[PDB]
Amino acid sequence: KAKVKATLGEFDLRDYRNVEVLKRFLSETGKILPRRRTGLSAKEQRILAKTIKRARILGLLPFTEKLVRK
Amino acid sequence: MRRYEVNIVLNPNLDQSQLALEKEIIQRALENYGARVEKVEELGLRRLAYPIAKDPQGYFLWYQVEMPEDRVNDLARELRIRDNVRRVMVVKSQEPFLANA
Amino acid sequence: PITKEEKQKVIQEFARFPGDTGSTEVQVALLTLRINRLSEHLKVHKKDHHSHRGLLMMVGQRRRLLRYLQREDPERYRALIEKLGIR
Amino acid sequence: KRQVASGRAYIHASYNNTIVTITDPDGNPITWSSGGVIGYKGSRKGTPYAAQLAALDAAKKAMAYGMQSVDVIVRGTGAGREQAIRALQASGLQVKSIVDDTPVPHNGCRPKKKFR
RNA sequence: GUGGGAGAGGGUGGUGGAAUUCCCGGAGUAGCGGUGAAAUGCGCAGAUACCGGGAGGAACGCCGAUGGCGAAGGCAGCCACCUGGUCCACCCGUGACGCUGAGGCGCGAAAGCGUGGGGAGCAAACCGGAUUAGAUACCCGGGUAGUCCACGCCCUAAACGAUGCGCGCUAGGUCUCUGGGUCUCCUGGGGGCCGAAGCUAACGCGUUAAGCGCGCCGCCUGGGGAGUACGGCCGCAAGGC
Ligand SMILES: [Mg+2]
Ligand SMILES: [Mg+2]
Ligand SMILES: [Mg+2]
Ligand SMILES: [Mg+2]
Ligand SMILES: [Mg+2]
Ligand SMILES: [Mg+2]
Ligand SMILES: [Mg+2]
Ligand SMILES: [Mg+2]
Ligand SMILES: [Mg+2]
Ligand SMILES: [Mg+2]
Ligand SMILES: [Mg+2]
Ligand SMILES: [Mg+2]
Ligand SMILES: [Mg+2]
Ligand SMILES: [Mg+2]
Ligand SMILES: [Mg+2]
Ligand SMILES: [Mg+2]
Ligand SMILES: [Mg+2]
Ligand SMILES: [Mg+2]
Ligand SMILES: [Mg+2]
Ligand SMILES: [Mg+2]
Ligand SMILES: [Mg+2]
Ligand SMILES: [Mg+2]
Ligand SMILES: [Mg+2]
Ligand SMILES: [Mg+2]
Repeated sequence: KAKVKATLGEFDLRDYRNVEVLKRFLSETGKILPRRRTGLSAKEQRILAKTIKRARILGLLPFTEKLVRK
Repeated sequence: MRRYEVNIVLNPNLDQSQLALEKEIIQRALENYGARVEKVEELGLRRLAYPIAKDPQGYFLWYQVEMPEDRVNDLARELRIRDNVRRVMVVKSQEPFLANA
Repeated sequence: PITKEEKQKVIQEFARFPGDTGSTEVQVALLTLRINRLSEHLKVHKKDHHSHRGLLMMVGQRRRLLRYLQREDPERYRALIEKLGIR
Repeated sequence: KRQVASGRAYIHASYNNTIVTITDPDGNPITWSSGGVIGYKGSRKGTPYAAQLAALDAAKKAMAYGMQSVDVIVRGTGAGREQAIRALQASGLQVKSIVDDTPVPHNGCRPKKKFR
């Protein structure tokens, strides 16, 4: 179980229309992931949520998705 | 005046003429609610996570404007109107806070 | 709401000499502008009480201040009521 | 008598029963069974066993439509979810996937007191 | 003043996806639901289970926290405006302008009230099914006010940290939110846990005091009778003080 902020390129959490970075922060379903498996700090994960929701509204990012295998 | 990012996502299946019509009306009303455009980007037809209007794709543009604050809401409401507009969002613009920190 | 522009036009209006930022008339003036925006924000939006708490805070403070003027200098209080149009 | 090629199967598993509805790749049903469908009546409707037999009679009825391989949607948390899976995959119907669509809301609907 | 913050602090206007219900069509067949076991109930006028579509209300999953905000009550999808409080930096301005606060005034979970809307889920009362000796209940199936919105009243609470506000002094350690700093560390502001001294009836409290002091308000004086009676005041009422 790797760490999904902890290897990636430096960026803007306030950029709501950038998928390729953001969708990395989601899950095997559509859920925004815990600081545990991201590694963003306090302030970080706040802004992250807020923009991820911004994108979800804007259509780019999922509200949900289904677990595969089982 | 204040600085805002205008996101307009519209109906993908507009051919050029239609598309420039909606593109235009966006612009004329934009100009008529007093909103000067500091910048624009048309990133075009991007695909969607969930269907909007059962349409897996939508057509995106963006306008950074300086406009009188009182009217921002109203202006949104005008761009809203069009049937070919799918989604509208005004952001108040932001200095870009930084990541992996 | 209020911008440095406006703020400053007032500061420099009521600065009791050049470079006065925090004097009594000044403080009261800043206060009065705050108060008037708020009051009128409350002329609609009666329904938001919290901000009205704020209104109270402010009217009080400017009233203490002002009293202190009336005490210290009847003259500055006299004409800062001329200007600021209150009490 | 439709000659249905390959397809997809829905396991709906509650606490109180287990139902399997199998449909074409398009979403429209073909055959279905539950524990109530086979013999069982009262609480025994939700046995893991009664579930295996639901999924089993469902795969049989389906097998005779020329159903071949399914994509199995799972919805619900019940006992008898597992026997529903193993029943299918081990019916000789071969399993093309299994999923979880199991819908949970973004908190809109106050539930019955039994559920607070 | 200036510069820099963080936040479910408030109002209004928009608005987004998930789920429930219902209607519409599709395909599909005997059950579904529910329990401790079961019945009531719904089902061949084709339900349950799956797909498509529409309607409408309500609330906001994951982020969410042992977190944050606010004086309290309380505040959680996203946008915009309108606004309150607040923290650190610089040491720029006034020059004690300060603290507390009887009265008065304002706020004030829920329930409840009046008028007018709204009503998807829930659900007192009710209507049934169980269960028991009985069951005016716990369980099951329905359902009305209500829950929602506006305006107006009500003004209660385990309104709990059961701990009034302000300021000063008295070892630390650790986790933490948020600032500033020549950035294992230092330095302010919040929130937690262990603890020096000291306090305590003990339990515990301990730089977020229940320690050492000062100001100022509220308050108590055996239990029941009783938050009752009478009086007054408030309220449409219920009732409140
Ligand atoms: Mg439109
Ligand atoms: Mg049963
Ligand atoms: Mg139908
Ligand atoms: Mg019947
Ligand atoms: Mg509370
Ligand atoms: Mg503010
Ligand atoms: Mg100085
Ligand atoms: Mg001097
Ligand atoms: Mg006071
Ligand atoms: Mg109240
Ligand atoms: Mg209420
Ligand atoms: Mg009412
Ligand atoms: Mg009514
Ligand atoms: Mg009931
Ligand atoms: Mg009900
Ligand atoms: Mg009534
Ligand atoms: Mg108190
Ligand atoms: Mg630092
Ligand atoms: Mg501290
Ligand atoms: Mg302790
Ligand atoms: Mg000791
Ligand atoms: Mg006595
Ligand atoms: Mg009386
Ligand atoms: Mg009367």
